[PDB]
Amino acid sequence: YSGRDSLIFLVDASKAMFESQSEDELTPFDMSIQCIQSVYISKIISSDRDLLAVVFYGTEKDKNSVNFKNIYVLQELDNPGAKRILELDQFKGQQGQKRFQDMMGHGSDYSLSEVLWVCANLFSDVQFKMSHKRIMLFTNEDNPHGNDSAKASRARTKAGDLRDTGIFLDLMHLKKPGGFDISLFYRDIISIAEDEDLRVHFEESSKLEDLLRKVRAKETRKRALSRLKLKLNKDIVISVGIYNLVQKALKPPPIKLYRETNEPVKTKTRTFNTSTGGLLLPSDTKRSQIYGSRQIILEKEETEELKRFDDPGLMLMGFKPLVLLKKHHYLRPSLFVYPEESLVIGSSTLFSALLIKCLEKEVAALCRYTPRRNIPPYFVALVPQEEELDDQKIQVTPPGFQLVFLPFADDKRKMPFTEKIMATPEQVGKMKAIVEKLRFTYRSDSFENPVLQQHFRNLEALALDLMEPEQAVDLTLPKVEAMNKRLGSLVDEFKELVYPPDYNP
Amino acid sequence: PRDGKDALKLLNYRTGDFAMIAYFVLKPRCLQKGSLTIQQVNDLLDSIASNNSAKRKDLIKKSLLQLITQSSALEQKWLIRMIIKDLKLGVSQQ
Amino acid sequence: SPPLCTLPPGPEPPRFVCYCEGEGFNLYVTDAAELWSTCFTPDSLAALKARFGLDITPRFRAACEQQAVALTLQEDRASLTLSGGPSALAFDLSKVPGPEAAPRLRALTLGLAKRVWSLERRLAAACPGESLINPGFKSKKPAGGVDFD
Repeated sequence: YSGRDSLIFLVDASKAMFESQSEDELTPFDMSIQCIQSVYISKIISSDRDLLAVVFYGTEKDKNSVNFKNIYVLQELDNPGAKRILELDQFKGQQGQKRFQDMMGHGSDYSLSEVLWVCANLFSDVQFKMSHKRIMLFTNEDNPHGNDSAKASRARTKAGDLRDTGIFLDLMHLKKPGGFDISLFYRDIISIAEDEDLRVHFEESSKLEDLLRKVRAKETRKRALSRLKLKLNKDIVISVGIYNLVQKALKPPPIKLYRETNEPVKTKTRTFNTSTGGLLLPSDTKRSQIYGSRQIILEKEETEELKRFDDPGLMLMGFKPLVLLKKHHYLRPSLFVYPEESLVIGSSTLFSALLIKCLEKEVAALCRYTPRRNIPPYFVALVPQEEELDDQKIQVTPPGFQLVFLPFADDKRKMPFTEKIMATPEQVGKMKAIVEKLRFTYRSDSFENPVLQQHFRNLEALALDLMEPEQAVDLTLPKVEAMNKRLGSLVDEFKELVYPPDYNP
Repeated sequence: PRDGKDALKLLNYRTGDFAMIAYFVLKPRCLQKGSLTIQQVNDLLDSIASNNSAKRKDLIKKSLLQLITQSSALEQKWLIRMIIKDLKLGVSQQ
Repeated sequence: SPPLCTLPPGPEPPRFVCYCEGEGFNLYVTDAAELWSTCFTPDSLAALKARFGLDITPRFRAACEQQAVALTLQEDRASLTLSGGPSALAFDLSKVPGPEAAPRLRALTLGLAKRVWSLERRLAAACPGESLINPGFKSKKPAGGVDFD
């Protein structure tokens, strides 16, 4: 996946879209606006490098690069921002609905071929490389050109041309009084038609709920941290890329702005002699270390040379049984090693053979790791990983090697001496009962970082000028109420068995 | 589409004239009734010629796009023939 | 179309049937109960070809179509005379063991039935879970926290 993502929102502006069947139900136009705003927010948080556009068709006024009638391009393909979100929200309310009607109009003839043509023109106007070209059609009508067949053929031809070009189109059908029949006219326009999505739809599209589900997490495309070299011998060599399947999430770095005008300010640093008052360079400086009364002076190049043992890469040392790899011997997050094949040919077969043989023998490959030049070597273990996929053939664990850092002697610390005190069988049984009561299934993505979520919510409130920032419920709390209600009298019995009455913990 | 049948047909016209191929290509795409008068067509052609003299292809492209989007397949074919300066109506200039 | 012949082929019902296969090719002659095979070998086949100045398959097929095959049986030995070429060729066969031959009769019967059927037929006609917002990224379920069983 190389390039950017392009999304164009097509919101129909017919009379039927501006009417609500039942009370306490937002009109389809407002629902589309909210969905667009949610998508904009999700794109801003996850990846702001993508391009989003908003185009309205069926309006009285027209604004297009070709001067097509009855089409308005509210926002051209550009990176999302708070200004576009506010502009969309301006039409959110009923007063916003009136403003949209006054400044845009509604209830005019339109051609699907025309909107597809303007969308294609917008796509062709992007100078950046687009990995995905997508269009979303928000419309509750299923038979727009029911009074004319030539327009239907023109729309079919335009949709076919867009499909051939590589444009991927979706129809976000909304609620209709009578019902939505995709099989009537839109079946031949959607890029992919599902067999299930054939019956008449009397409710909202399921995609709308997914779109409205805001996601707050940065999405990073696949990228190799380093294309290192694995050397089984001074002559045998292969190339392997290193990836970080797990990486700590940090909030975006702050930026300095000028209070008076709120503009970026450049930060610079300089070094000069207090006597000569002239600029100095790193090559005109020495590093000093004072131990007691003695002073030791070394050049910067010498200090860099201090931590130089071997060239960057991985050097094989041997194979060790997996039983000898302690679970508690953890120092840094593990990495993933996968064959590259873009540098040396024939490495993939060797990697596969090594993986299968290590899995059969249950042996991890011990190696010396030097991620970069002038970096002290470390001892790492590569444990083979078996490609694991859950139901419906979705991968959950890729095949390769898991690189785990083995702590050195210095990294280990000695604990204070303690006297063992065995627990009686009754107390162990009570604890077993408590644990069984508090049983729960764990998954890798069952918790959210409260700090990052709160920061994102605060930034959203600041940018959109919202009244207050919606408090983010944190799942990291132990919800003591439910645990107490579930345990019952087990805690009291355990305290009586273990804790003496005159303890007061 | 550059690899689509229409693109190859337009490009591979055996350098059955190009006007007929363009008309066939534009028939399913163009409208049924244009809205350009003779004066507007002449003005657009004059603008195209002047821009070509001035070496400005952006205006030429804009004018061609306007002509394409505001005319019918028959009008497109006749405009192409006029631009090429080859009509062959069956009656001589005399 | 593996060549084959029957003796007698006239109005009288045939008694023996001769054929060839797998050109360790050996001429197989059977009475439907007992079998006789040449048991040719590459060295023996080469020696026979050199002696007779040599493929026999075209000549065998020509004789079978023209019914120019002569049979002789004596105890466990069988003698075949083939005519049609410049000089008739003589071959000898010994009674192959029954246990080794039973698969041969079974295969011959199956092939004969298949050929009958085929010739009669011939003569008759004469990505769920993908994130919509972020393409290429799998959809991720909202964090459910701790859900006690």
